[PDB]
Amino acid sequence: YLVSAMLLEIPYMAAHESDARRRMISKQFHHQLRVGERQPLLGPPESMREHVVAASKAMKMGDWKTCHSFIINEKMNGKVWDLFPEADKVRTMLVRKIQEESLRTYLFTYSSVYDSISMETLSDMFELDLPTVHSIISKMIINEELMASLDQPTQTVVMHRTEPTAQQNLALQLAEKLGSLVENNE
Amino acid sequence: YDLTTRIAHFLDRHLVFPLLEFLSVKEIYNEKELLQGKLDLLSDTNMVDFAMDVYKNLYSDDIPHALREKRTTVVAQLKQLQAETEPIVKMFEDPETTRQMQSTRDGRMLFDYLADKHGFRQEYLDTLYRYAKFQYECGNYSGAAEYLYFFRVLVPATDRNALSSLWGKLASEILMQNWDAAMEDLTRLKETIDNNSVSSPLQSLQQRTWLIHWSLFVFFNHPKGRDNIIDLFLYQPQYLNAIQTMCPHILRYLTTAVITNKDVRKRRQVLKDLVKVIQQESYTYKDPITEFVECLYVNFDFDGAQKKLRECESVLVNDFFLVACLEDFIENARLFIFETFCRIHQCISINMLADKLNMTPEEAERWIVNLIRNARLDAKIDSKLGHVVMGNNAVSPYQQVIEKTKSLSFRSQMLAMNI
Amino acid sequence: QWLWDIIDEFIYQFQSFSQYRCKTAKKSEEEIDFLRSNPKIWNVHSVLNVLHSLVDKSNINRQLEVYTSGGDPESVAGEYGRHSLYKMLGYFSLVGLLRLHSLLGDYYQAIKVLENIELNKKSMYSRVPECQVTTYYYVGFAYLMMRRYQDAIRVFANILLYIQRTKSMFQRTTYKYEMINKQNEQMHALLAIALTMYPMRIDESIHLQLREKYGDKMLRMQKGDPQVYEELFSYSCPKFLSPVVPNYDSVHPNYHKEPFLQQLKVFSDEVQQQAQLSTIRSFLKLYTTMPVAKLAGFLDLTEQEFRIQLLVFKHKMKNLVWTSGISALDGEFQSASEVDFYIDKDMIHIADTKVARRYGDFFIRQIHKFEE
Repeated sequence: YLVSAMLLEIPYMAAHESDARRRMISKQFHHQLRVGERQPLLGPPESMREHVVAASKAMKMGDWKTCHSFIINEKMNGKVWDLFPEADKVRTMLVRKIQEESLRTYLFTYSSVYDSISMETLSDMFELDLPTVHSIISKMIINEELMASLDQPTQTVVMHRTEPTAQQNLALQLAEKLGSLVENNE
Repeated sequence: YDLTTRIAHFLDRHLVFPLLEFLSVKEIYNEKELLQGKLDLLSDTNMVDFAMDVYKNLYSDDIPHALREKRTTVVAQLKQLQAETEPIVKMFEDPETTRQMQSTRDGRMLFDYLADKHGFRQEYLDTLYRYAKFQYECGNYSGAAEYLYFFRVLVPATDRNALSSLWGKLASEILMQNWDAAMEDLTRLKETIDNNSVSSPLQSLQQRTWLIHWSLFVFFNHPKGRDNIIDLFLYQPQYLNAIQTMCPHILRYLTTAVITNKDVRKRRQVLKDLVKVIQQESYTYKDPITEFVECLYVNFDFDGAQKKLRECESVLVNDFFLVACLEDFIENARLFIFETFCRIHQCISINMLADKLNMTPEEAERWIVNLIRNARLDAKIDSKLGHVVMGNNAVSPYQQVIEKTKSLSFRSQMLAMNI
Repeated sequence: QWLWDIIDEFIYQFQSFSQYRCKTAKKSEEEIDFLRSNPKIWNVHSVLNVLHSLVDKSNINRQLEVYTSGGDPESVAGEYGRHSLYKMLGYFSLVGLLRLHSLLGDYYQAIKVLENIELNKKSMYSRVPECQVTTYYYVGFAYLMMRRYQDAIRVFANILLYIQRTKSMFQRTTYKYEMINKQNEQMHALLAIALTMYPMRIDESIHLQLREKYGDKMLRMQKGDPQVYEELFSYSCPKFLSPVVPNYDSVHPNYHKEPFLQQLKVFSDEVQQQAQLSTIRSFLKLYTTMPVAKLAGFLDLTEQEFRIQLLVFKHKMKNLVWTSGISALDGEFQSASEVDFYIDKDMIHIADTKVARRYGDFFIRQIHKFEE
């Protein structure tokens, strides 16, 4: 959920040739291919209904359903560290939900705020000034920076330009195939 | 690793000639003390690299430095005690044992040129044994060792004497501060390190720290001598599994050669599997200063990077060794944090940059100019205001695939039109 | 032996076939009509005019490599063997144009190239792509020596990509295709460095693999590395006045070296000034209307110390590639910044690719109806 529903919600908008073929989709095709769901009861849906909001980031909504009724059902009690594994989890919920609007909701976002982003989700400014810096180099995102002002101008334009590149998801898988045709021929 | 199996039963149980100590409690720059103290453990009888450990600070305890190395340097050891008025009169051993040798060594140095001018393999084999004995006894007498391991090098007991006398000779030449005859012996270490030996982990870690010792005290173009000091022994960063690896200035000379003398396109080799994972990360815990050089630097940090990299450089200059790999490494810690930034970003007010980097906006103008002519910082300059824009983003990348579809198929189905 | 006796036999056969084509290609239209009618294959009698011509071009200078001073072969070739085929009535096929190409082969070997205006004027025959390749090959060298590289760069890209649609299929070249391909490569690589960053003419002919190789060379040459110019001259110096190949590299005879010196001494003095101009103009026009401060800042890069900075910059500005001016009142260096655009490299390919569909159904629908 933190190495798949985050690492791979970047290339899932029409760039499929990095899909790791052993993940939650073991079970994510199951507890989604059901005609009825509500407030989850099992482990996996109670490990999903905060994941589904970890797509609509909601730092509030996702942190509030790994600590709902698990401290009886072995999350907090059992992991023999009384409260701290949540202080770990909460942090990897707080932080891994600032790395989301960055990767998902950036379309009309040109001028954005990175002081108020610290006020929204309550992580340390340096522990947000690090990953907001990481967001550019580590994930090669189309967004510019002058971080004496603590800002990230985007100038992304890819939206109906990645559609003709979503034609190159397959226009490559035409002319990437002619590379493989005459390997067999001779 | 493979040999970490054999390490599992040793775990730092080496046996070289120098045994015990390095000049105890100093005050400040506290990481430098043990990182050279542990080289002195496996290196050899250093000798003004001791008085380099002196000048650092003040206390007194220069006493047991080389006074327990007597067979060579007899007077300078008996000197150093009365240099500080220390009555340890029990030093009257070498006036006997050195005087005892004369009549023997006299016969041997007149069997020397019955072996040289003749060119006799067996009259030489005689003189060989007798001097091979003397060389391990005291071959400093490194002028005599330079005479010895220049001709037929081989020793009668072809292993341990050609090990220790040649190893002690490499060291001894350095203790007199001779380099070119230390550099032929350098290649005669390149011999025994790769031959190799019985080659147990006690000899593996020995011989890996061994060839990195002369790389510590830089004399030659060790900028070039880096590729030689790195590409040996399943080329690890530290050379050893032995997580207590203490020749760990490796990264300063790897980064010297490839950033300062080469350039780091080409950072792939220097950083990725040479820095992050285990051995260098064990050293990233050890050392306070040259932690930050790859801790903020892997975090891809922008200005607070250049802050800690500047405070790094200000005591990088305190690389108080036979140094010769300094301002290259200093100005190129500034150079690479510059080029990592100048790869990607939007723009900068170079008045701010200059304030952040501790120069003036005039230098900042001339400095972006000299990087545009370098063609590494790929952008054009605004004249005065100091807003040299950095605006590279791809547009319509179909050109590759467009002509690519007919770069192969359009001229490879013309293959079919000749039948 | 095994070389000179065969050379003499070949030369005699070429002078014989030069006389045969000199006689019956002015008044007579009887042997021509016989050759159109009876032998159905149009190949062989058009092949002869290139097959013999290329080995004659070879054998002429091969003999001249010995007979350097007071040369027979070039006078026997040009005046008697080539001009006799050139100045005549045009054979109404691919012979008339190939006779002009056979003369232009030696007219280029000799560095006396000025009749490029006449050779193309009197070539009013249908420019069949087979002859068009050799046209833009030979005429290209005239534009290269015309020191107008912005116009000359366009010519060599046509012959180097070979999208001209030459399909023979009867060994017409002949036996030397990779030599002409490498020669066009080296001439294109020469034209690339002389103008960069103006072209933006080096994507089509040779694509991104050798483009990046010659691109790294091109950057080194402009930044001041003379090794690239040395390589560029060394690989091209034979390619100017090589027949096809010399006779035999020997030590005893001093004759064979004298033409090789004539080849070296000519095309060095021309390209050395071009290599200097490449470094003079190397630096990109970053800024237009420069003030006195970083005018002197860019005078440093042009040439400093000290004496003669201003006059040297003036000399470097007067090279037909630096349009600028000095405003002495305001102290304002008002310079040009000539840049171009890319995207329309996808304009002649859309038609090529429509004919690439036709190409896809040329051979295969030939097979189809040879298969039914």
